[PDB]
Amino acid sequence: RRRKSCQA
Amino acid sequence: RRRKSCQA
Amino acid sequence: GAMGSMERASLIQKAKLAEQAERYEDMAAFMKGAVEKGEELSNEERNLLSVAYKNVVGGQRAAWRVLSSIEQKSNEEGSEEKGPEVREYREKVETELQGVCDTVLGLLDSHLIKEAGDAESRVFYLKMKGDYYRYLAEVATGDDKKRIIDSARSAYQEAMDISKKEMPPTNPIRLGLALNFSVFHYEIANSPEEAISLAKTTFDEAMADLHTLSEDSYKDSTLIMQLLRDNLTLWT
Amino acid sequence: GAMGSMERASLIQKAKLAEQAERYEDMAAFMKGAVEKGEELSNEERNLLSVAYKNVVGGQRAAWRVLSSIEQKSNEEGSEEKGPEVREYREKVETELQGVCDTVLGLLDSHLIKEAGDAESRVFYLKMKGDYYRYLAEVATGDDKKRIIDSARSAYQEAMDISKKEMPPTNPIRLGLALNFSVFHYEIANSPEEAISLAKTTFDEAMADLHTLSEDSYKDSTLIMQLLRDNLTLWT
Ligand SMILES: [Cl-]
Ligand SMILES: [Cl-]
Ligand SMILES: [Mg+2]
Ligand SMILES: [Mg+2]
Ligand SMILES: [Mg+2]
Ligand SMILES: [Mg+2]
Ligand SMILES: [Mg+2]
Repeated sequence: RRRKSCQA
Repeated sequence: RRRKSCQA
Repeated sequence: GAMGSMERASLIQKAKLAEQAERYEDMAAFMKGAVEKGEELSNEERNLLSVAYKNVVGGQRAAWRVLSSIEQKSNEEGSEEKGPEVREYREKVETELQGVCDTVLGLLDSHLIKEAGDAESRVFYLKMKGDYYRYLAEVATGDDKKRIIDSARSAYQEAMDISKKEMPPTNPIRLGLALNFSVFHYEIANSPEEAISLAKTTFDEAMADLHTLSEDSYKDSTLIMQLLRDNLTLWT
Repeated sequence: GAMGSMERASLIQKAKLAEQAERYEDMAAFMKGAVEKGEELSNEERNLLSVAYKNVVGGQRAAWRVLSSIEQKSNEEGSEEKGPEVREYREKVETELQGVCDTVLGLLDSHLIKEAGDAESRVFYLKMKGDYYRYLAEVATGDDKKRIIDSARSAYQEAMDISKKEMPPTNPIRLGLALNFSVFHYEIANSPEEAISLAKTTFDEAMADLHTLSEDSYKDSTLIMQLLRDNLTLWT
């Protein structure tokens, strides 16, 4: 599970 | 001799 | 149209390149695209528009005259029947020529003339309108011929009226307009005396105003005066 | 550049078409051309610029991570010597990625940021500046690494300061900025506690402001809040 950055 | 009109 | 995605300045730049390469069809298409951006044209840009279309329609007119002469010979007594091809091809060139004239007239109507308030721009565009109606008149043979001729006359007359009130008699636009209106009188309107009077008067009034000019303006004006003199020598 | 001859509106139109076709390299080139026209960008245009470059650099970053993992395995004990190719190819992708980051940073510096006066535009561009320095930091291993990290930190911090003073806690730009600055803290600055604090605080302040929103704004804000929650669940 890769951390989220601001992406759609 | 053809008459002249406004041409370069 | 096809030039809607190109920048106005790029269209102008390419029109100048097309002129250098003698690619006048391209030059005209670029200048049409520039006009359709909706902004008024500068003096240089008006000249590019005029040069482009005059060269395109000049080639078509010369070809039309060649074909019309061949067709006229084909209709003389003793000439062999060769079929519809000469007429068909003259008509094809004629229709193309009319299309270019309609294109220029459309640019002038939508919306170059209505936005042109200075004498130099308004006279230039009205002269153009007279010229392209005159080119339509050169090939007209039908029921609208009188109206085409009167449209040329009316545009030239409005340009003359403005030019006399707002420009000096040596102004190159005023002189070129008078040259072309004189040709209109001579060979479209069947008025050679009016053509001669207009040329001689235009020449004489310009001559009287040369003393006011710089050396460069004097060269510009005398160049066009010589065209008026060329016609007077041919016609008298 | 190569887009200098295309109209600004045509570049925007083509960027939207490129997005629909998933042609993100083209989309970015069109938006770069639009920025270079020199006019400020609307909200929609800023989003097109950001989407385009985030997708381009996102593909490069994913490829870089694949190659970096292969290279790291090659340097473990017992691994066969395979020559310079893995390093060379990772370096090629890395240099391309750095070039895209430098391109975006150059657009921001010349001259998007200096012209951006409204909070929504200025925060957005400063967030972008932080993001592209962060992507440079992901691959930095040399003597400028500390300065690259501080450039990301400084841009994010200025964006945070403006966003706290001028935007509501539910504003999507404020939320996306906080999400990305929290990732910066966690995995670039070696500050997981700061990352967790920032995410939790951002989430809680947004939750308290949801009552002020329309249904559509509530959906926009809660979508980003869920990303903050995803990270908090991963990190705690
Ligand atoms: Cl034919
Ligand atoms: Cl390589
Ligand atoms: Mg005057
Ligand atoms: Mg007589
Ligand atoms: Mg433009
Ligand atoms: Mg506000
Ligand atoms: Mg702790």
